[PDB]
Amino acid sequence: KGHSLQDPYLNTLRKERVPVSIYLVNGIKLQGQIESFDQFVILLKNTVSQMVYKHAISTVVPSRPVR
Amino acid sequence: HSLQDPYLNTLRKERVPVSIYLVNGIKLQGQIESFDQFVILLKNTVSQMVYKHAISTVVPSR
Amino acid sequence: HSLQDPYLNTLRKERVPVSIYLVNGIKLQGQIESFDQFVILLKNTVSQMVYKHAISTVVPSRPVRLP
Amino acid sequence: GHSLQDPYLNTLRKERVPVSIYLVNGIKLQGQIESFDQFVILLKNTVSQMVYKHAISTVVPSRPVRL
Amino acid sequence: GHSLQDPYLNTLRKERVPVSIYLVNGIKLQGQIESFDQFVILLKNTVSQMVYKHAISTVVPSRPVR
Amino acid sequence: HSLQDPYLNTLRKERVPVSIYLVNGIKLQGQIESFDQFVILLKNTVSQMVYKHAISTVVPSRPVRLP
Amino acid sequence: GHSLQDPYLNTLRKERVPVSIYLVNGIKLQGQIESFDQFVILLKNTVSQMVYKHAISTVVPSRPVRL
Amino acid sequence: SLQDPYLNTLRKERVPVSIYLVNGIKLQGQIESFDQFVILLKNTVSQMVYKHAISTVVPSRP
Amino acid sequence: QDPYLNTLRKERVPVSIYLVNGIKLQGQIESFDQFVILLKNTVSQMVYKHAISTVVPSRPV
Amino acid sequence: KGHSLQDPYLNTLRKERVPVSIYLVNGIKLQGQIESFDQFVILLKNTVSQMVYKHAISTVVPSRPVRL
Amino acid sequence: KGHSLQDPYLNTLRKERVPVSIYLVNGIKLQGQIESFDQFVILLKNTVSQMVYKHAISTVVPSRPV
Amino acid sequence: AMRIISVNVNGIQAAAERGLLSWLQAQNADVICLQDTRASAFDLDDPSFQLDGYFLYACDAELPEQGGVALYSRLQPKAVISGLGFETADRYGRYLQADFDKVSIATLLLPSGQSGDESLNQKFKFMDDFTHYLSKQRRKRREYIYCGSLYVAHQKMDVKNWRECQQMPGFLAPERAWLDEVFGNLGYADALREVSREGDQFSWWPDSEQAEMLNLGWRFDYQVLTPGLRRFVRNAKLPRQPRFSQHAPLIVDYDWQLSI
Amino acid sequence: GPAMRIISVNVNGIQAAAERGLLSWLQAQNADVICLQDTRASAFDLDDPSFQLDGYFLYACDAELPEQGGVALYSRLQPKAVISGLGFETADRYGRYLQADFDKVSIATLLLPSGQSGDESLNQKFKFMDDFTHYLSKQRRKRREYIYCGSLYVAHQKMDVKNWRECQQMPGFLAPERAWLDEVFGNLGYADALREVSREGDQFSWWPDSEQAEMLNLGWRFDYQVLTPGLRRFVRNAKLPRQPRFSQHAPLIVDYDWQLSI
RNA sequence: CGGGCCCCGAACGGCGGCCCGACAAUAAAAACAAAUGGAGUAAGAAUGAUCAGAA
Repeated sequence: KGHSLQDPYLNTLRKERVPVSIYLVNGIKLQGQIESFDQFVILLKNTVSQMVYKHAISTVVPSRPVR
Repeated sequence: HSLQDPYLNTLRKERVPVSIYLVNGIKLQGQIESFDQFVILLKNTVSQMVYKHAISTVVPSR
Repeated sequence: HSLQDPYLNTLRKERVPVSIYLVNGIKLQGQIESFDQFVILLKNTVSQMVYKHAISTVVPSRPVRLP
Repeated sequence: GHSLQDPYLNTLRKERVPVSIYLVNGIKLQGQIESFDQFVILLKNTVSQMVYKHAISTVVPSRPVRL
Repeated sequence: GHSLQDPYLNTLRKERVPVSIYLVNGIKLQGQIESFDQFVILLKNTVSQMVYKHAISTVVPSRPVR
Repeated sequence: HSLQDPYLNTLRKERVPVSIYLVNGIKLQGQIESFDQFVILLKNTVSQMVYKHAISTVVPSRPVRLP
Repeated sequence: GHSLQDPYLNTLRKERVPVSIYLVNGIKLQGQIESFDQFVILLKNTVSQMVYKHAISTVVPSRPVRL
Repeated sequence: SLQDPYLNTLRKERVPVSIYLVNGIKLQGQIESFDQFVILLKNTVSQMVYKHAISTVVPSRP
Repeated sequence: QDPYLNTLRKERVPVSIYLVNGIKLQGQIESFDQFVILLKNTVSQMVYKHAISTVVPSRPV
Repeated sequence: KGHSLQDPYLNTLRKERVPVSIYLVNGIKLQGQIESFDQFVILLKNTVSQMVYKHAISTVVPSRPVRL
Repeated sequence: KGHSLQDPYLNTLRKERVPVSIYLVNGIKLQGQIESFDQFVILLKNTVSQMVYKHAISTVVPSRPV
Repeated sequence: AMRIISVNVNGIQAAAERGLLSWLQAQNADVICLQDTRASAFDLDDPSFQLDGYFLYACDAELPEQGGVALYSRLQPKAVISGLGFETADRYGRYLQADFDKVSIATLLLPSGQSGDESLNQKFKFMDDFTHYLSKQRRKRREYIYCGSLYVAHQKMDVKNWRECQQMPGFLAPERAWLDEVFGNLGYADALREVSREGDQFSWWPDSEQAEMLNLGWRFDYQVLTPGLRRFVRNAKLPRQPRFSQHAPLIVDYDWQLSI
Repeated sequence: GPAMRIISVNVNGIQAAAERGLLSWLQAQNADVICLQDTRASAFDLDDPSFQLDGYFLYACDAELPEQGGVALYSRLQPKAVISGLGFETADRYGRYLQADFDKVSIATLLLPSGQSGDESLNQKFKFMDDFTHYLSKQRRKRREYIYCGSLYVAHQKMDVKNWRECQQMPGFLAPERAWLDEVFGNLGYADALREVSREGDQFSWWPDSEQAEMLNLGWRFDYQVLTPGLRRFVRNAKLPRQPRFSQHAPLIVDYDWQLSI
């Protein structure tokens, strides 16, 4: 119901290891590939392991249009 | 709700370029692909998913 | 509930031009066409859906009396 | 409880990895995570300051760590 | 819920430790906490205002408390 | 000397929302806060200092009557 | 000095001749001169937009008027 | 300045001159009168132009 | 004219200047004069007064 | 005019009657040689004279190296 | 007086001979070195000894800090 | 009106099988500057390549598969000239120029420089020789429109993910510096970037379907025109033609009309 | 009256300093904050009550190798916050930067590599100074006024060292580092307390191991109280006691009129 | 006829004397295809240990 769309889309983006450029609500630009996530926290992998909260993310901009 | 669903569906059935403004004041204009209780995809250079709770205003081109 | 619904119904029926303020401080203008339990559609030349999560204060340009 | 969030915080606590908490505004918070509970996280440093979960934006450990 | 928030706030109230609350907007607040609930919080300063927890970011006491 | 200063002083006193267009043609908006022999301050969300040598015309959104 | 533009513009204003001021950007400005002074001319458009001399380039009257 | 000799010579000889404006649009017509601030072309419409937006005045004939 | 730019410079407000050509310049005000405004952004990108159209500070003063 | 570095340059361009290439702000180029100049005008002799204005000149590129 | 700040900056650029890139109001970039300057003229030495009028100079960008 | 088409066909034959001839015939234009004919002038003499209502002009390289350039005009040009004096130019006919009243256009085709190191050396050689020739083409009265694929991008706005292409040929520092010197210092301009300062516009992307999907384009075509014609730019467009040519057609119109 | 004192001595190994009894002179001299530089030991060694100054809060951060470096500080009162690292590997991996955020001042300890051991040390020094000028140019616009109290291993002017002839090639007067220092000071508006209050020569902090050099006073001034211009006005006086050298550097003591408070 | 020169008033005007208006001479240029669009275009700093702004 509440995760009928974002869950499979993010799972496909994760499986395809497409380079993502995530934007925070504050406007900062982070990069890397999402390695795991559940329902309230998204785990991003890169040079330094980063944990980003969902309630603070504005947009998730991948480098390739996923289907 | 009762008002958001039908209007947001018509905003795509008619191919209305939707412009959303971020709380920071940033503007993005693109065609909505699909929407949910918390996510709405805006067609741009790439499939830029946008969080519903982060959108401030929805000004369609028409 | 007891205060939001009568206020919104009066603002709608009376067509009072309101000046919806945003959480960022921007002062918008336009007429309200219809409201919802979570979002309001304010029309200025063209309809413009405004999210309640991004509204700071709604100041009607004209005094209004509750029912 | 959570699938990875609470395990992630428990793993960060077990090894007291120096973690830098970033606020949604933009300011940073240095100090190790002393304890944690739904809606609150305790930080260990010069003073036993408590940060709010709803305010945290990104949690970056100083060293790459896995659950 | 609030397994850690409630004990911490109750201890700060009992020991009346002067705490400085920094809001997300950046403005600076000062004054000890007289009482509190699951949402708002009563202050000790001359004005004794009601701060909102959803707008609070950090609570740093003047002295570390157990 | 005889026309510009009174016109701008009236626009300022009445706080008429004016629309200024640059020499290049870019359309600007905002109220006239203070006038100057070489510049003007146009407050529109963020106060922007526009130079007189770059002003093509001054379009008042409302008809104005000279004194 | 400045002995030629003054009578020309005064005659154009007296007879209320429709002038087409072509700005340096290639924009038409059809209207009647309501008045004129230093660094300023006053059009008789529906809004009577105030123009600046430095921006003005040409002043062609639709109907040829006598000096 | 040499501007006034040139202009009054073109006026006396009534040579058809082509004036280029700062934008680049090519004007054509004789020069009726001129001062330090403006020029009064003798064109079919006698379009008046100020001196602060002139590029080059050239006669079509030597 | 002078007081506004002096305050912009002293207070170290992030300024963004749109030139007459439309170029959106970014930088901080280092020093200004009658016909020059030194913009400090990595390099001392000097900017002339006659070519400036708008001065957009990031926050009011 | 206080220092007047433009004056020696224009004087050496005129005395030697060197082929100049005065560029304008609009983008067009005017070939010829400087016949004379004042404060707001320069005379280019290319068959006919050209009353090119000073404030409209972008760059002056002499096609002939002028020693000075 | 008029160039209390422009004159010293241009003189330093000249003495140090820093390669500058002058952007015209028309948008045409002009790389080169500042040979000399005055009230309303700047001589740019390059493949062609160029003279750029100040009134048509939008910005100058030295390649190295000064 | 005043239209100009640029289609580096990379083989006029493949262009013909792809339908380029019919598209150009339908595409009403004033001048068409296709590059890399990959065939001799006698092959271009085949009436199949002759567009109805347009003239035929072509100069072939010493070796057909090496390159070759052709030029089609709606009206008889005043004169057509080929070569520039350089071996890298004359020995391969990489330059062909037509002459019209007041304005004379030319067709330029720089070596790709991406095949091997020797190609990059030849590219640098031709670049220095061409900037020298253009220095000799400064005070020249006649205005020019050097319509050619330069195989080099001017700014990051002309190519995405520049971070990865910085070391790859086509975006290397010396080529970009040479192009910037040719454009700015020498007063030359570009019609597209002047009329439309919009990114994401490219012409040459890999034939690979993946690159086409993600649009990995490198802007290699440029309407290098003397500053005289800079003022007469109407609009530029880069149609996303369905794999008709590696270098997407570059169509630009101009306010200044032509005359014999 | 309102007065605060800061002391900085590059012990270059807390073991040697404790051997000679630096703790006695430290607890004896009244001071508000202490910035012991180059610990060359583990943080637990500083945590030991023998090294810990009674009545002063302590925080120590070292490099991956204890002997490589590390810096510690002793604050008289509980600071509001304490931060370490700068994001650059040269400083984070080697603990060459530690800051105890207080009010406004936020005492910060800085340690630039000597660059005299080998070419790799000089390369590290160059990288560090470049990253530091970048960060400071990005930081000058900040409201909070900092006080980067640290030994830079660089002499700014001839007043800081005599016989500069043979010193042209010796580290401490090299051209790039001197230019970087002059830049960060003048072009950015930073000043130093010592040079501002006293333009007196002969006073030095760094001395060679040769006893003849110490007898002749062939010393260097490698320490600078790089402070934001905000605090340059409230500088009162400074002193450099010529007590028998505890390490290479001497205890840099400075007094200010501003009174700190939690 | 109109440009360059000196002469003279009170950075600012202008008048007389004149000369020239085809350079008493480039040790040389791998090459001179020929000497008004117009009512107005402005997408996101890999994160100040913490910004109250007035007649």
